[PDB]
Amino acid sequence: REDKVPWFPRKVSELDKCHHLVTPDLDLDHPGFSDQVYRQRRKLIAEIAFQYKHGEPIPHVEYTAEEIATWKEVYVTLKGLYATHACREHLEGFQLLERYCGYREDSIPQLEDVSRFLKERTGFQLRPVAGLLSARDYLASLAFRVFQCTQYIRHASSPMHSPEPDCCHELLGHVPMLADRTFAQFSQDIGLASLGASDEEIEKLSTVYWFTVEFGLCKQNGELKAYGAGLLSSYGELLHSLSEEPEVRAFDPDTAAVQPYQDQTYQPVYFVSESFNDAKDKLRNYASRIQRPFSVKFDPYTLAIDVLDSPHTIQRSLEGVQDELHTLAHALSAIS
Amino acid sequence: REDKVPWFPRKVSELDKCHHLVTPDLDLDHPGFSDQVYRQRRKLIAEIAFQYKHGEPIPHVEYTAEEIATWKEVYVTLKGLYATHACREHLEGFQLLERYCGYREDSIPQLEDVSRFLKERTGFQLRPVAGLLSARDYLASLAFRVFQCTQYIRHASSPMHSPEPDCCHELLGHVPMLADRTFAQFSQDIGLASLGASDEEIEKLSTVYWFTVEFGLCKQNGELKAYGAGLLSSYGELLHSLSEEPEVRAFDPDTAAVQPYQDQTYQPVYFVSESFNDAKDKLRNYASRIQRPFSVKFDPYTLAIDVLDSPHTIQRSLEGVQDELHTLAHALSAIS
Amino acid sequence: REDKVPWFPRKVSELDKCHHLVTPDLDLDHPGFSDQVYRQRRKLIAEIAFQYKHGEPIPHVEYTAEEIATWKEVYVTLKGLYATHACREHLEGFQLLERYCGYREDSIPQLEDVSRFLKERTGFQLRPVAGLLSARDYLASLAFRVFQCTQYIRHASSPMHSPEPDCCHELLGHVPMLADRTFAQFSQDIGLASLGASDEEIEKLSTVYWFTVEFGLCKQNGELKAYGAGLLSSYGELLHSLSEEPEVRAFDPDTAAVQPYQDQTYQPVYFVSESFNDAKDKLRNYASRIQRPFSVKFDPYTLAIDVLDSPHTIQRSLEGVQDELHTLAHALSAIS
Amino acid sequence: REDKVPWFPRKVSELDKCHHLVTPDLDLDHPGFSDQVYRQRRKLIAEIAFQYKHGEPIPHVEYTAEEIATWKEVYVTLKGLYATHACREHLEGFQLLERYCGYREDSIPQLEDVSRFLKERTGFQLRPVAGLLSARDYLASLAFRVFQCTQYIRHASSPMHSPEPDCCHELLGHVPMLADRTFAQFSQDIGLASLGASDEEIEKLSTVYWFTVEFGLCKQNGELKAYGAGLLSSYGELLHSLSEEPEVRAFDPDTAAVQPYQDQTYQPVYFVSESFNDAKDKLRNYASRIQRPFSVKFDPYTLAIDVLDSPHTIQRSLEGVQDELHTLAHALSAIS
Ligand SMILES: C[C@H](O)[C@H](O)C1=Nc2c(nc(N)[nH]c2=O)NC1
Ligand SMILES: C[C@H](O)[C@H](O)C1=Nc2c(nc(N)[nH]c2=O)NC1
Ligand SMILES: C[C@H](O)[C@H](O)C1=Nc2c(nc(N)[nH]c2=O)NC1
Ligand SMILES: C[C@H](O)[C@H](O)C1=Nc2c(nc(N)[nH]c2=O)NC1
Ligand SMILES: [Cl-]
Ligand SMILES: [Cl-]
Ligand SMILES: [Cl-]
Ligand SMILES: [Cl-]
Ligand SMILES: [Fe+3]
Ligand SMILES: [Fe+3]
Ligand SMILES: [Fe+3]
Ligand SMILES: [Fe+3]
Repeated sequence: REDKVPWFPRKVSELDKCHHLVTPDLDLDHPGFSDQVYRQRRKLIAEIAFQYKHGEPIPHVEYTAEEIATWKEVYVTLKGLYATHACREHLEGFQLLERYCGYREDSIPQLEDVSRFLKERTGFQLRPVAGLLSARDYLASLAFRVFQCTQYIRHASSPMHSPEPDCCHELLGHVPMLADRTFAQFSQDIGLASLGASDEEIEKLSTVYWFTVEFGLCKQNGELKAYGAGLLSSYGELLHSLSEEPEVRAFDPDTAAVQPYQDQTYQPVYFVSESFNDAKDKLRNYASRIQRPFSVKFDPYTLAIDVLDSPHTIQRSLEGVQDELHTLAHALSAIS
Repeated sequence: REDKVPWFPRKVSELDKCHHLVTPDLDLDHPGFSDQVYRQRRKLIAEIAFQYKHGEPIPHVEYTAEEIATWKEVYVTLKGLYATHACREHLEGFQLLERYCGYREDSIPQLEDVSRFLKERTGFQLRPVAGLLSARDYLASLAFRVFQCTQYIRHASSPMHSPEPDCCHELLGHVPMLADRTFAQFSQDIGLASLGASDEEIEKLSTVYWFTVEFGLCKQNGELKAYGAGLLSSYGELLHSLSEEPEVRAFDPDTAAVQPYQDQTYQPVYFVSESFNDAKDKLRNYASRIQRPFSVKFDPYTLAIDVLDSPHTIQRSLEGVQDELHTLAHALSAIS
Repeated sequence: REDKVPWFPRKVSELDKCHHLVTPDLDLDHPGFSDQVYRQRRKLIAEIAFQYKHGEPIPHVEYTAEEIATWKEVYVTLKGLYATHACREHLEGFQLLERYCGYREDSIPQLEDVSRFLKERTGFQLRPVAGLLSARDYLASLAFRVFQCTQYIRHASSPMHSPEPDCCHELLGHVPMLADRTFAQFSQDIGLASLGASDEEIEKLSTVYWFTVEFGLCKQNGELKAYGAGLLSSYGELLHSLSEEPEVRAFDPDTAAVQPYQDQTYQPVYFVSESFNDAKDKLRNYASRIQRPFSVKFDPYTLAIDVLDSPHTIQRSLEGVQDELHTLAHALSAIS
Repeated sequence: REDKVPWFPRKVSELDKCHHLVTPDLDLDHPGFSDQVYRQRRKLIAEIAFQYKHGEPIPHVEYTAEEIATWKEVYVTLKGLYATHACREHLEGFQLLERYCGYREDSIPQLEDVSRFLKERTGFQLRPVAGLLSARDYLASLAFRVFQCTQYIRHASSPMHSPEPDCCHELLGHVPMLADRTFAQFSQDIGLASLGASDEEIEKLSTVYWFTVEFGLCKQNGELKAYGAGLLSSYGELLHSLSEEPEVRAFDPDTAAVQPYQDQTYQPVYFVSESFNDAKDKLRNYASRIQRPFSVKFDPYTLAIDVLDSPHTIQRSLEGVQDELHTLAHALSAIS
């Protein structure tokens, strides 16, 4: 998109430039395309995204009673499928969100309280987004453990179906899995691999993401469970994903990277990973075979990207690893 | 101070409880002890500390022209000794503060702009503090790479001498070395080692800190240089520390831990470390011999402290280390 | 077989006690069961095994012209299938054996020259064995990178078929793959995992070995190839293993561990591993789920087994690993 | 000595070429220079060295009663100083040699039984040597954990003083410390660093060796103790090294590398290391600053030297390290 190696952010601060790329207003088919009070609600909300700068608390939004209404429905009815259809990671994270983030049916949660919660749990943070970002910019944000998150609710007339990602989909579909350590790392890895990759590689990556983060399945105690946000936020797709109707293939980064897909109707094919550690390993062997004359490694202390393109930059990181192994050597003597 | 193992913070968020412990108002000897306009200035300022909660931008302070005056003097005259008396780390960091943090003689820098700068450089952040904290609480903050920092200027009548640490001492004496990677880790290590240690161990640790962070010397290209904040912020002590008057001993954590010291007059003894990597190694072998039935390791993604007190918690950290070694294996193939 | 945790060797020297367990003389069906000159040849040969002590050069055997004859046939005719049916590891190793170990059609190679060759190539060594050892003792030897190897040739009347493993099967079927680094480690891992395991676990392990080391298949450039010794030493089984007749399943340690099998007729099922690094990882996750209150790690400097059953023994090994990471840190600066 | 980078052995097998470089027959001053029966004894013995090939058991030597006599004296009288003058490592190793290697006053031990013992204890082995090798060849042998060892006894007329290293000096002065893990690694490190170094670097290295392996002192429980072989095998030097007569300096690889020394009279200067781990670290930082465009790492499975001169060869070693960290991760779960 940019050069031989497209420009990519190296400082979390630079995500402020990877937002300049969106797409607004509704289509004919949309639930409130012909509601002017709602179109006003959206512009007001998007505006919080357009004004947001890395590092500021995320502006609260005062939700109207009907907005809270649309929320109460999406919530209650998905709540009912989770115990049977959701992966253990999602139940664990949804319970913590309830215990410390006021997740409940009569109140929409505020992004800043959720971001705070993710930060202390996995280091992930939210950034308010106006709606659908470029593939490269979205994945680039995942690289800093930053989730581009929508703040506006879907139109109240069709609470059970929402084309575009809304806060219901973000808060009930994505956020909970992001509270799990292994999943959080899997997500960042996808963004880490995307950094400065060709538009084609970005495309393959978006697709791996689609078939995992958005619509992935996993097996636990030999039962099949959803973990994809697009499934955890859709009453109908959730039932169908565990049914006998679609085909389910072993998750393999290369097969998934080229599996085509559409987005209006339910998925006819899904990929099951055996465990997140397993899909994480498979995904890294995959970005490994990615043509690149360097590699990147996240610096969690500075929220920066270190480019490893020489013996020296690799040695510098190695030192950090050697410090850590020292600390573990000491913990072994302390515990006897 | 607390129990068999005194309570210690495990979440950066908990530093909000390790502040409840201070000491205010001036003494007879102090430069503006008998200035009521100044005593008002201080109470107003301290108040920003007392109100501060982890995570909020640090309130700017509008400095009066005379305050900026006291600053212009401390600044200009120490500026003049740095090229000859300061360690390379301090010159490098002071230059970056000037290039990106508006360090200059006619304006006092604001804590929030400095904290932002440290965060992107080494992961350190500032927390406004009302003035002298307990040893345990101060070292406990260093554990999360949080520097408890004073916001008020010293009384304008004696700009060249300041008993208590003031913003001049913090911003010109400490901050610059904190922009260096190895020093930043050395500092956090001292706080990391202090966590849940006996009051006696805290005492030994405070002393190691005194003889290093506050008044340490190091050798570079076979010349002796200051890096201690108490030296980098004191015109007179700086000259004397490199003179033929005091005695300088090799830095050794055990000897320093029990070297007595006073604080009204210049130091008669200082310890020289060979390199910060060397003093860092010496200091970790030292907290290693510290009686403790566990060990701690910082989680930079969550700003938390992981207690390593069992094979399982050690294995969990090891996994993070194994992830990293994987990334480095990949960077080696990418660069051929 | 022994106690709560059966006795296992901890020093390579102790393999001298894990030989006391065999099985001699032929059956009706065997090619020279009714040849008394041959039965004499075997007893003489076995005797070299029965007398062998760890560390002595392996006694040469002067092969008779007919023995060399039986060899010339097995050789030449398998030689003809290797280019098309063998894995790259086997071609590479067979070429090195030819270039430095006098592998040729008119001379049977001597164990001591082969052991010497393996020692400098992968650290593996041969030990002369009288014929079929207990599962535990054979796998226990693999733990020290010691291959229990037969010295006697199969009866000259049926050169194309040999029930028991003979030197043709050992030297042409096993040895070559043992010259490959990854395979050598895979083999030792199986023995490492067997150490002090229950008889049932030994049974599962023998079976994993059967379906890999003895009859495994792998895929390379999307073609299927043999690497199992039982295949590389059998003209007929080799053709059939790559045919459309048997079924080939993905290699999975758990499935293979319980796949039944017979040994008189060709295999109806085989498992394909994707790469030896992949099967090696799969096999270690497998011995990981093995019930054991310790773990073992090989000490290559002393040819001993270190039992890791406490924080301290794990810390001791960690130190060796930390030494190595230091050496690699240095090689990074040296190469710039 | 050889080229831009002098040839160096990469396979233990190649030490057979690093022996072609010696120096025989006695001087006027020597205890039996004018004894023709003894000069015959030596030539016979040297001959075992000249004929020796890597890997063969070392030929036993049948010691004459007077030879055993000279031995009984050197032995008994040094035995008497060890409890008070020797480092703990030497006492521990001398006790093991007595318990398993028949070290006693009335019998000279045979090299092959000692080599066997060292091999199972630290991986070190002995190689019979005819007497004083070139610096590069001797250090090059230490790189493979091979100690070039003399087999002939010193002339019976002066049992208390021996110019050249004899088997008394080798077996009582060196061997015991080589049974200690840390010391064994320190010794190999010196040889590892010598590989392909300039003649000048070899010279500095020989000197570090002199002041450590041959005449080093260490401190234990705040007492000073000998560990240098030249001290552990000399009644007189041993007493003097711990006396108030010579000067003792902190061990520092750079200072020692250029400290001059003579060999006829006792040492006027010695260097004390704090612990072998400490001197080992100091020595590696030292070979680190050694001008070299690669680094070497020992392969214990093959007794070879891996040259790390590219990202790829470093990655290959890293993999071995990553395998090990995996094994330790597993031992942590097994022990809970
Ligand atoms: C939150 C909102 O969906 C966000 O703007 C975007 N999401 C996604 C995206 N692209 C992909 N592939 N997947 C997403 O979830 N583009 C941007
Ligand atoms: C910034 C201000 O000096 C801060 O409150 C404190 N500093 C220090 C302290 N204690 C020690 N030992 N050293 C300090 O620099 N107590 C608290
Ligand atoms: C070399 C000879 O085949 C050797 O005695 C043995 N081989 C094997 C064995 N057991 C198994 N499972 N696999 C072998 O290859 N028992 C002992
Ligand atoms: C064992 C005998 O002393 C051996 O031949 C050699 N020893 C030594 C040597 N060179 C040094 N520097 N140190 C030794 O101990 N040259 C060869
Ligand atoms: Cl998992
Ligand atoms: Cl440094
Ligand atoms: Cl492979
Ligand atoms: Cl030690
Ligand atoms: Fe989504
Ligand atoms: Fe200070
Ligand atoms: Fe076999
Ligand atoms: Fe010597």
